[PDB]
Amino acid sequence: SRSLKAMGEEIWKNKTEKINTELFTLTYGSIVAQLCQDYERDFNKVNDHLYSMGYNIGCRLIEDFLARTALPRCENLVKTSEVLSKCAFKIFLNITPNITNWSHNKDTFSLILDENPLADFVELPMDAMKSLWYSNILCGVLKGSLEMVQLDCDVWFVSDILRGDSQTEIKVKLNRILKDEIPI
Amino acid sequence: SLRPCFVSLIDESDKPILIYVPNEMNDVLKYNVLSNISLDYFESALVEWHSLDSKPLLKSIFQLEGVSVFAMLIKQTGLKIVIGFEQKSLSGADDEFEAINQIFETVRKIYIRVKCNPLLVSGDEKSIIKSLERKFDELFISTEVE
Amino acid sequence: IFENSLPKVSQSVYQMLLNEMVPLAMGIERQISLKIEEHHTVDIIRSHNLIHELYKADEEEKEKVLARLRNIGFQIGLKLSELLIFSNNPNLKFKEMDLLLIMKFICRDVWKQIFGKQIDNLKTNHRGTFYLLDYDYRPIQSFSLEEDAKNEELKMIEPFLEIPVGIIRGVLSSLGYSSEEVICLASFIDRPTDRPKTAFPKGVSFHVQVTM
Amino acid sequence: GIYSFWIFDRHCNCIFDREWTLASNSASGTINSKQNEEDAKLLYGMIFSLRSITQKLSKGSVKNDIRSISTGKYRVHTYCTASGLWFVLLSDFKQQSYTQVLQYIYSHIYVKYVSNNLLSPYDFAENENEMRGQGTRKITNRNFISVLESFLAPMVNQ
Amino acid sequence: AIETILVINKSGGLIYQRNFTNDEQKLNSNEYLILASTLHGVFAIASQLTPKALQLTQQTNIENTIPYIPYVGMSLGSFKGDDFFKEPFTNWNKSGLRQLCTDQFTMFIYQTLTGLKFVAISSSVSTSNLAIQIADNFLRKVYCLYSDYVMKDPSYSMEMPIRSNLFDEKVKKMVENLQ
Ligand SMILES: *C(=O)CCCCCCCCCCCCCCC
Repeated sequence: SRSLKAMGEEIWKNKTEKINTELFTLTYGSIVAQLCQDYERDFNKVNDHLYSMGYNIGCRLIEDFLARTALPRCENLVKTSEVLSKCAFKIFLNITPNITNWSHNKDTFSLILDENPLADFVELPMDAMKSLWYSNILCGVLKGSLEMVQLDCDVWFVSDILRGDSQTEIKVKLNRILKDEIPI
Repeated sequence: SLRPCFVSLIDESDKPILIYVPNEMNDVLKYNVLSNISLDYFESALVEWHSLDSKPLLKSIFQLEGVSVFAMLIKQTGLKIVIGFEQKSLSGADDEFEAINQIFETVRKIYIRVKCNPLLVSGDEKSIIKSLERKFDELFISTEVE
Repeated sequence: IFENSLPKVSQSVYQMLLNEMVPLAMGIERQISLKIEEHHTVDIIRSHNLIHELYKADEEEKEKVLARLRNIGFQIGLKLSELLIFSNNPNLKFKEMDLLLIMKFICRDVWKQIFGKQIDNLKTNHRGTFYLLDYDYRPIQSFSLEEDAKNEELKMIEPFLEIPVGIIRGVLSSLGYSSEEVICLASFIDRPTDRPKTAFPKGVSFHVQVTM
Repeated sequence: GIYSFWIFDRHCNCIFDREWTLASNSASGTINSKQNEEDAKLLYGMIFSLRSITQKLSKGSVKNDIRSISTGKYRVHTYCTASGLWFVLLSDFKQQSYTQVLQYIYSHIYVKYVSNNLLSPYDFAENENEMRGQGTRKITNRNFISVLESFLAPMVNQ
Repeated sequence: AIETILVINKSGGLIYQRNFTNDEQKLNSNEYLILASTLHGVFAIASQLTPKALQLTQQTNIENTIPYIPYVGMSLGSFKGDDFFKEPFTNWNKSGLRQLCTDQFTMFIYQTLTGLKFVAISSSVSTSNLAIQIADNFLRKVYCLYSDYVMKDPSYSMEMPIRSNLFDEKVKKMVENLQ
């Protein structure tokens, strides 16, 4: 009924439970630091594992988002982007990414951020400039969650403040809205 | 509160499992001696036992080395429990006795529980003794700070 | 009122991220020894068969996974005093405060922050060691295998309980008592009667035994 | 009162089933009975076939969904979510608006105990041969059954 | 405001779907045929689904009767007087689908004894309990209009589309009085 911005502004202040953002950052940084320090210092096979982590988080977390908000099924990328960029992130991470870089005839979009709480004051060692993204759990969550609402897409970073870009950005390219299953 | 001075639990086969004391160095021997004497006090018709609703019955047995020894037996498990208290620290009130038998019931419950299977890698007797010592620290060496 | 004048993140996402790290530990161990993203595919076990495998794992396997998770928890607890919610606002310093007050801190404020509530009662002997209890223990209040499986539940769960022992065996370190000196083991224990019934079948305990 | 409770998922097979029959709270609660699997398929066929009508003859850009199906004897209340979970319930009359209850059943008794339940799995596909609509592995989450029965016992007034 | 009505002759198969909207005409004719067929399938499949609590004992043949409401229709042909019927009448589809509630509309059913089905789609969500009585009363009214103006007609084969004029221009006034 209400606009999706208000549906999210009126729930973040009313019915949630809250903690410290840089506490959450320290926890995530501890996890990814243990990933880096565990095995062979390799920055390629940590990316896929953080992607997998995010996949499990999102696949288990989508059920909560609908439960608290109760949106309908999303059909087109426009409404999907509006939803996940002005109510979902507002509920979870208290950030409001705005959309940019629509492609031809709306086959994809891109999220852009400058206040990512998954790593705020996390200027990192010089070694990480090639393979480690440090926020791969976010894109894992996006793909895993969106896989559960029947729309199939692949998500991946393009830019990040940490590796020395302007603002961080994620591409969300859709593949096919798979049909619902029939009993037969 | 009542502070037990030594606790001892024995099975049917007269096998000392645990003669734990709270915290002098050489008094552990004296508690061992008194526990064995209390074990001697049991197998006999010198004093009555049970025959009261088929329930266990706490009773004082003897006093030596300046510590009074209370004892208790379980008919349907073979469990033989005995605790000694500092003589000077016991006033002898009815409420005091009502606290002592409650202590006996509690320690019996803890031992019966710890004897159960779960969270035991192999049911090792060393681990069982260690756990029982830990819980007998819990019961009598607690303070409940705010 | 400075406590609430800082940004926040949802306790739901934080709790679930905190939860699925036993799956992280088992997964990283099995990677050490068909979903397409990058034209080479990535496989994964779906975060519950990993639990079931860790339950039916070998002894050395389980010990290694628990050590890894404990290392994670130690990293969580190391930087908790430099965290910018205790350094400035609350009026408890960190000069020395030998024992007692430090455990009051970790027991009262750290648990209120990391988990959703203040602790239940603790116990002390004043010599070296402290006992901590919690009857509900929020981050696992929704785990249950099956109706008449009231034995495998605790076995499957006890890997998760090795994180708060991590923070406890952490924050003592870097504030004055090191890992070799401090030993602490987390274990299960049933709740008292006069508490609501269907929170969890049992409470939980911690056995900090810093040597001094 | 309520006659029975059924949960379905996107893989078109019932997850949880519970019919009370007798008026008592602790009535013949044949929880996850194999006896009523035919009824489960039958009811899912009803709801799926009849959802298409309102899915077709919608207006605007709302893409609506059913709320209730009535008949001579009983009355059906359904909640359908973007996750594909259906929360069908068979009940009687003299309770006119009821969707609040199903939103409650989704809010903090399914996610609180079925999707915050790392021991238990998410929607029970298990790599083909069940996800098409014929196989069956059901939910048996002890907490879910216990708190669900406790919460729904007052609503079986008979 | 009943924005649409339609009918299903005896075994599925639409025969009349004059939709009383201002201007939508989104749904094509062939789609409504499949709609009616699946709706008849829902009636066929709904019978053997009742919960076991009531099947063994009904003890409820007092509520099946429908109360009468005086002037739901207007403000005639074979009938005369102010109104079609006054005596309180009885339900027939004792174990069939009756109502269908959604966010955007509400659909009511009246099943004739022989098998004719009358469907009424209204945008107005009538407290959803008395709405059944209102819908059944109005549906019997249009059913009487049908029995008058569709069957006392030579150029009308049985169970075929209703290509009438008096029927539609009369049910139009019938609905328009009901707002
Ligand atoms: C229409 O139904 C589409 C809904 C949009 C998908 C829901 C996205 C929720 C996940 C947001 C990210 C949460 C934080 C993850 C990192 C810990």
